[PDB]
Amino acid sequence: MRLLNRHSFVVKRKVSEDGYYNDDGDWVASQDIVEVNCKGNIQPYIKGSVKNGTQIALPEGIRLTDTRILYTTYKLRTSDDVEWNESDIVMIDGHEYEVFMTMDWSQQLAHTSHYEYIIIRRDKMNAVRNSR
Amino acid sequence: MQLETAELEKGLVRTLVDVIGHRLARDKNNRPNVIRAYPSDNSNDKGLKPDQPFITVYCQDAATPYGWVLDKFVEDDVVCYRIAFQIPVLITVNGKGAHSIMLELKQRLEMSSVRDLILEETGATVLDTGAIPNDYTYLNTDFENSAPLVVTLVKNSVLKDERGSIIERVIVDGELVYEEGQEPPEYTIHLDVDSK
Repeated sequence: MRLLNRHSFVVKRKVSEDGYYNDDGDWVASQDIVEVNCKGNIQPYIKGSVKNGTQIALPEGIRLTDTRILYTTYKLRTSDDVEWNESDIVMIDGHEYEVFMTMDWSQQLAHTSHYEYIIIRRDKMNAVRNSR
Repeated sequence: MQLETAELEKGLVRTLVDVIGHRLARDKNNRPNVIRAYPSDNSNDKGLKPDQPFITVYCQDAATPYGWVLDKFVEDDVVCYRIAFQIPVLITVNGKGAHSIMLELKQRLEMSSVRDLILEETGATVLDTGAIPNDYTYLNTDFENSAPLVVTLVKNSVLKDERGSIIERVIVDGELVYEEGQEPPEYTIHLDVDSK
């Protein structure tokens, strides 16, 4: 419906699910990454000690943590060790948001079936590769 | 040889695949499940928990209880230093029968063999091996049996001091005097010695 499609964002799904552990023990993420276009709705998540755009003071400097809730009809998936697949990524404001939680309301009713996700801004860190 | 825990962990992981690989589960590539702790790639990707039973290798820290510097020598014109290090490592088995697997792993690290393979790969010697507890953690639904163990290693690391230099020429001067402070010296000896 109209309100469920107010926002348009990009989603990076690792289509391949062939991640494995090297002969040295390091983790190697699935190789084939694919970009997609999706539509949904993004709002701040107000609950308990959740931190939306909260500035954090540390001895090392300053951080910024954010988290949101997303309503959409697209089936995004989080990490699953039994099915052996990794989570998706959602691009908001040019930054990455990793899908951490999911709530399956699909197949409940005709016109109001949807999904809910809690997406957390990814922390800043340097990059390293282990590919075999 | 330089000391780097990133290489010690890799060597231990490669050795364990052959030493105790027959008791563990195997992945889609038929490789036994041995991994380094806190798996991650590309600075944010996170690895999944393998199928049990598996092993995890995690280096705790490094210390220098044996003085501060072991040797200082010249190998080529560049100066060199040698330092003795000690590295405790933690190996854990997760699954069912973790204690039964850790016991056999203990009984194999003490053999005359295996200790040679470890030195062949990592270039380090096994110094000690602690006791094995029998832990249970609830997780959700069912408990998980685990069995940690600590294996301490010893290694020598060498570094190159690119700022150093060597003395190859010496110039010496001397005097002789009947009495202290004789302003005009009785005799003066001047000497010069080259390496060549």
